[PDB]
Amino acid sequence: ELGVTAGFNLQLKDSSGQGHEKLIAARNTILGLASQDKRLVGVRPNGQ
Amino acid sequence: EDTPQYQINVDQAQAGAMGVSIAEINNTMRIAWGGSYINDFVDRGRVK
Repeated sequence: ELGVTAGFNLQLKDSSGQGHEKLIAARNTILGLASQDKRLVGVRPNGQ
Repeated sequence: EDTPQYQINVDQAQAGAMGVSIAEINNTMRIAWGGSYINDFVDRGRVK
């Protein structure tokens, strides 16, 4: 957590039991928007 | 305050006469009247 972490880190939460599929769909929408943004670079999911 | 209670008396003699196990009587009473917690299940992503 100190030497190789230039970028930001965030946790998207499923606050209501909507299931895994809805959560990953929301993740996909977030990533898709972020890909089309000038000020943000290389945003990816950090899990399998 | 101290209060009246109900006492159940189980006859070993009649229990043997009918071929019923003391342990079986105890288990039946325990579940039927006291109730028991068995195992878990999932409810909207939370174990219950």
